[PDB]
Amino acid sequence: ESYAIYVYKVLKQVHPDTGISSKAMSIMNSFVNDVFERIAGEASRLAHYNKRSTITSREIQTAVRLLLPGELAKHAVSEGTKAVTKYTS
Amino acid sequence: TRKESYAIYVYKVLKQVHPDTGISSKAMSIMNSFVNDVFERIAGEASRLAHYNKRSTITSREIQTAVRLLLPGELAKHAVSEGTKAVTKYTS
Amino acid sequence: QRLVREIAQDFKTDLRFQSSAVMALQEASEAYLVALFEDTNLCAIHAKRVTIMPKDIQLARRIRGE
Amino acid sequence: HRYRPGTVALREIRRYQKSTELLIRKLPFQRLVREIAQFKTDLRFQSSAVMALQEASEAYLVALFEDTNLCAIHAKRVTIMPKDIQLARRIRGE
Amino acid sequence: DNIQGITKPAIRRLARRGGVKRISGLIYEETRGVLKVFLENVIRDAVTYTEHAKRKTVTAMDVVYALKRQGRTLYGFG
Amino acid sequence: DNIQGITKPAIRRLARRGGVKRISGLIYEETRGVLKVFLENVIRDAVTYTEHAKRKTVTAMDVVYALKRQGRTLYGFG
Amino acid sequence: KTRSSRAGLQFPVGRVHRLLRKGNYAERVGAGAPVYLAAVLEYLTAEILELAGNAARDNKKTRIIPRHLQLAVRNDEELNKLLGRVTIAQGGVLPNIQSVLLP
Amino acid sequence: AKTRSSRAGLQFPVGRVHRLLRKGNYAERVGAGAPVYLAAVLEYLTAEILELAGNAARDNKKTRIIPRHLQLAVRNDEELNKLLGRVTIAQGGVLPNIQSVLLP
DNA sequence: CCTTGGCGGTTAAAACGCGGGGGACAGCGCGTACGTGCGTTTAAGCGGTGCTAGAGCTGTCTACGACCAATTGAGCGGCCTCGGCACCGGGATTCTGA
DNA sequence: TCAGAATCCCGGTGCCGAGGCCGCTCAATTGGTCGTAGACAGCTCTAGCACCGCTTAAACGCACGTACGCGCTGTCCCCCGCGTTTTAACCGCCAAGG
Repeated sequence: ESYAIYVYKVLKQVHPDTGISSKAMSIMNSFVNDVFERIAGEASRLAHYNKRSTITSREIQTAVRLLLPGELAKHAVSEGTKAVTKYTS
Repeated sequence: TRKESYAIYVYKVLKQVHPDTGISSKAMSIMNSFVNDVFERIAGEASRLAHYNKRSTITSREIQTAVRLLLPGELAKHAVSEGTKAVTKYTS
Repeated sequence: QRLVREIAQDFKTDLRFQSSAVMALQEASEAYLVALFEDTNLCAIHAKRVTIMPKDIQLARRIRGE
Repeated sequence: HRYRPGTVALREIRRYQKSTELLIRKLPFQRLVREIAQFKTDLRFQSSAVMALQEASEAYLVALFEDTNLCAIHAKRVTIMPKDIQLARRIRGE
Repeated sequence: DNIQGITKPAIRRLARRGGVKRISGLIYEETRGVLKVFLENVIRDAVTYTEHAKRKTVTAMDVVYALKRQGRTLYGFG
Repeated sequence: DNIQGITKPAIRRLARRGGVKRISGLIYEETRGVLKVFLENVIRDAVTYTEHAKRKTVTAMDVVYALKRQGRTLYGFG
Repeated sequence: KTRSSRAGLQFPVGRVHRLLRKGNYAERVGAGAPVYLAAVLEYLTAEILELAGNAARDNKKTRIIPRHLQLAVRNDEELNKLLGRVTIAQGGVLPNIQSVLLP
Repeated sequence: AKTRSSRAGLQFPVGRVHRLLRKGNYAERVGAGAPVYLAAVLEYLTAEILELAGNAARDNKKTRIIPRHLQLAVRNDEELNKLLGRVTIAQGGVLPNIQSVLLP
């Protein structure tokens, strides 16, 4: 299993009448996996310096702020905050 | 509160290869950092290897593979030889 | 392909390869050489030369850290 | 009496490659850090933090000047120039 | 000698892609050695991974892991 | 304006340790900017770690981790 | 109902939850981490695909190709910084000629 | 009763390494030989570097080992330089090196 | 605990001027290395046909590690102890420059 | 040659940091129970490797010219070495309270 159908679902929302090749789909799969690994590893590092058992949204946010550039990280944090707010409200 | 270190062990190692030689505190700190860094590197590589083959257990085989990947040249050969000698002596 | 097989014979006799396993090697090698030349051209231009020289290649590798 | 231009330069090169002390003055370096750390207002620092920052900075600058000298020599020049630093930081990947 | 299979016009082609106008006569012999070293390192690491995995076939994922170890991530062959 | 506190003799001494014989009169404004960028990056990372740790005081281990993040790996401070 | 529907996202929260619990990162995970990470991944994916689609429309095409991904990534200030050490297969390079070589 | 270190013939502690592996989120299980092997490797590296440090001290006519001596010992050996090519040592200085074109 | 802050004295240090040698720079004539061009040769890819090494997917079961109680001695620390080494001094030897 | 500025050498002073000895937490060892991980036994089949005829994509030897890499010259832009002046890096004693 992979993220292909979800990538399609994302693509059809920002460009309705377009397609994408399988090689590009594989590249996007690798990109998603790589970013997932980076963020998860950074959060796992952060959770060890403070000797805590649990990785929390705060930990993920700290990893994001450390890993992404300036203008990108602000929007990433905003989107994550909005989602985690809508998850409970 | 008490904290772990490697100083006594490093000193014991030093007293075997140079019977008359002192080591400063700054040097001992550098050695502690070196040991910790190599430990982290080898352990991380081993944990990475353990996941590609879907194994729950990190064994001496994985550790050896990590050391072989991580050390260059004849240093890796000597490291493998020493580790194998010690593991062989441990079982008997 | 022949070159890769020959240089792999030095590490383990009687191996076998995957086509994608060779394709990835080719991609990486071409990218590496293109980057090396991209830096070497800057070296040569800094030397106020058009022609590109092995001393430029060596300087590029030295500064890059290879 | 005068030593010829470059002679004392080599003397300084030798003596400063022999020594191991720090070259930058601590109070100015400290004021610089505590100025550019204003990110989060009203901070506090351990001394060892600044002591480590100075070490890392001087190591980085020495490692940069080594490649600057290499570029200057490759250009068949003695004098280093800012274009050499720019080339070094371009090839280095910055 | 399969290192001679990497042809002079092939290296010229790579330089053209890199943006080089005029090529000296020793660049080819330098590039052959550079490529040989790079490939030797990567192949060594890949074969190490394979021998650890007890395989006889060398997978593409082994090449990808070796390139990641060198620090050159490759997208597409996952 | 404390970046002017990194004096011309200081930069000259650093170049002497680097092995430079003759120094142009324009190296210093470039060196100051490079040092400023490097310090800004490292201090930004350190302050981030501190703010995550819920501390007023910036520790040395924070600086060490910030350098490890960028690939410097300073020894001697724990 | 799916957690993604509650959060209003498109990437699956549950698979991310499983991968966090499976990849040996820590002893515990808080409920918000996978939702946050999925939102981040969805945003990055959408950004990449938006720029790829623009690059694809710029060449009169209807299918995104690795060359288009390469152009989209390398023609952006921050994505290049994020993916500086990544080689894209069948991607190529950016067309540029130094000004001291043109007649 | 005898320690595992004594049973293995090493100087580094097996047990502390065992605990650090089992309390470091590396895997679910840790094999009984892994820490012995790793301690042997670490002891070998420690001895390898200290031999050169002591040689540098004897060369510089000193009884104590200092970070300058460690710097020389590391940078004068090729394999150690390759292994630690991204490590900065505090109070370690640099190597004497003057280019042949700068001096008459 | 130890960081930020304060007053005060010492003197190492940075900044300012100047002489003039070092080398950075524009310009020129010259030699031949590398190019544009072009015939002849090598062998790179196609596709077709075929075999099978070795990757892959079902089942055992016991060797191996996690976990638990009880025992006790190894490692971190506190406190004197003392000598390796810097610091300072008088003097002979090296080396540079005109 | 030979002044004269740097540097190495032998020697005394005395201190502060590398170390031994003594206390005592805690954590390392051993005996023992239990679940299951994964080494092993077994059956299935598909990309890789091999051989062959074929089209033709491509490398390479050779001809020959001008672009450009290079040594050399004149000269003036600027940087080093030294001296003079101003000052804040550094060390010390002391305090509030984060």
